[PDB]
Amino acid sequence: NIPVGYEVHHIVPLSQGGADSIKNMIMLSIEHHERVTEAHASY
Amino acid sequence: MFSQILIIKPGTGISPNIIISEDIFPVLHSLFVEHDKKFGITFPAYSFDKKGHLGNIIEVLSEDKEALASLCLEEHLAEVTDYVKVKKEITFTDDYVLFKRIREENQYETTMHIKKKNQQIFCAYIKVKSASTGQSYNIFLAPTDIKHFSAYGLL
Amino acid sequence: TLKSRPENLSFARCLNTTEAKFWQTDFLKRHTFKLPLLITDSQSCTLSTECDTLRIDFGIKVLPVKESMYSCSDYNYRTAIYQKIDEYIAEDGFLTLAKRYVNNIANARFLWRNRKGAEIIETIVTIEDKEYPSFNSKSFNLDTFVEDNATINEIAQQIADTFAGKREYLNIYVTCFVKIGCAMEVYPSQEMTFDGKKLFKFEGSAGMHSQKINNALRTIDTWYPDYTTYEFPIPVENYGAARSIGIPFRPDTKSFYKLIDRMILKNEDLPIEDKHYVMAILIRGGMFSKKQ
Amino acid sequence: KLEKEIMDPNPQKSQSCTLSTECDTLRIDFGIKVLPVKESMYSCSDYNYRTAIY
Repeated sequence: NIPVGYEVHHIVPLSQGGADSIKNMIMLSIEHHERVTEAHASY
Repeated sequence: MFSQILIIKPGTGISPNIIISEDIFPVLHSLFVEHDKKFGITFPAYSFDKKGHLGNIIEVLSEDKEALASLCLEEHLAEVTDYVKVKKEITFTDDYVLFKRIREENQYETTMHIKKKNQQIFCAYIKVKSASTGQSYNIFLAPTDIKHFSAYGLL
Repeated sequence: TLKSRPENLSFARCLNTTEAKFWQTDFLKRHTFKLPLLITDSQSCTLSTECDTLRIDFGIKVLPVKESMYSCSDYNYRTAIYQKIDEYIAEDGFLTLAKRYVNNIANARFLWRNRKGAEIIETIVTIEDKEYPSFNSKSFNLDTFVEDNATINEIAQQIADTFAGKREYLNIYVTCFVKIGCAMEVYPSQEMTFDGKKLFKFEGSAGMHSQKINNALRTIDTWYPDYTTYEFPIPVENYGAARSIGIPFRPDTKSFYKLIDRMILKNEDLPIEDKHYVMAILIRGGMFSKKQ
Repeated sequence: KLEKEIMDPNPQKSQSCTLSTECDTLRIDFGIKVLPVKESMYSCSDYNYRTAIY
């Protein structure tokens, strides 16, 4: 099961160029995933 | 084995959870050590499991139709008469749901695996300050059917 | 004669509330003594040891309802609103709504979480120079509406005359005293951080927003389709939304948007129950305009 | 759209202006400069039209 409190994060975004591959994913916490998906929002 | 009607009124400013957790539940804590054998605690309308309020009516049931008069909740909750209204009646109550104290694990530092199990309970959360040492944390509830409460009113 | 609302229909408030400022008081020495209740850094705002009472000072501005419509792109719609309001001025002189507003002063619902935990809460209402007799708020319940009390009827008749047009302005100044005890919390109003619970600070003190206090006076609605099932006053919103629960009391047929379109467009006399709600949305204000 | 929005709140940024507790009046200070009407034609591409207006 996907660990509760963690989302697969495509390290390089799948909008700003990235591969749907085992390399381009790290199972970060939902807090830090929200931080990173907001940091890349403001670029 | 009957029950009394305690309604937390809808509206009133202050939320129902705060009113229960600040007025009614310490009164129950200080009035079930007198009761020895706890009498009972059913919240009708515990709602669903994705979400879920404890409700708007708390029905305290007992294992006797006379012990309800002994811990006279009426006139002990006359300071919340604009918030909680105590009807004066009792009808034989096995047509309820028992309530349990799912524990909710502790924090990481208290001593990963925390949040795996912590994500179940943390979704009723009636707060309790301690008559003892003092550290305060919500106690959590559930619907269960085991029939014949021990400490606060849970099984 | 009409077929739509205009593209610019805005109303202005007829019941303007000040912001609240808090104080620390001692109930025996209360009419001669007033210290501030600065905010103590989350944010807690707890009274000092000596004082026991919380002075809540705020005022209300009362304006006419006819002279309170900013934009109306069609004169037919303006004439229709003015005639409908002349009907309510005829039937009942905004007396029911006025008594209900003075009751939510009398019940002290402007104290939201400050009401519980006090033996005595008195509320003095001053109009001009006449200090009207004090109000025992811990005798009124927040689900009932007294119509027999005489100070309430006097204040409501002046509010009614002003809301009609027999008076221009009625400046009502209301002070309250809350004996919540000593070293206990006072719970002021919370600011909306957009970026911790930083609370309100008005002039180097603590207090509540005017928006909250005016919600508290607006809890006068007992006309919803479901007053039997649920029996509590709801703040009078358009799509009537008690946020104590999640139940849309007026979700469609008895919403203001589909009520004002049946007293003016498909011109239909309505019962007096919903008429109070329409001319109590017209006291709250809002832009009630249609696209096209 | 009403079905899933009616019980959704609406945070809104705004600004307002209120007096203090110790003050009861608003003081407005403004000035007006009055100028002649004939001496107030910035441009006219026909002197006959300027003469007609004068």
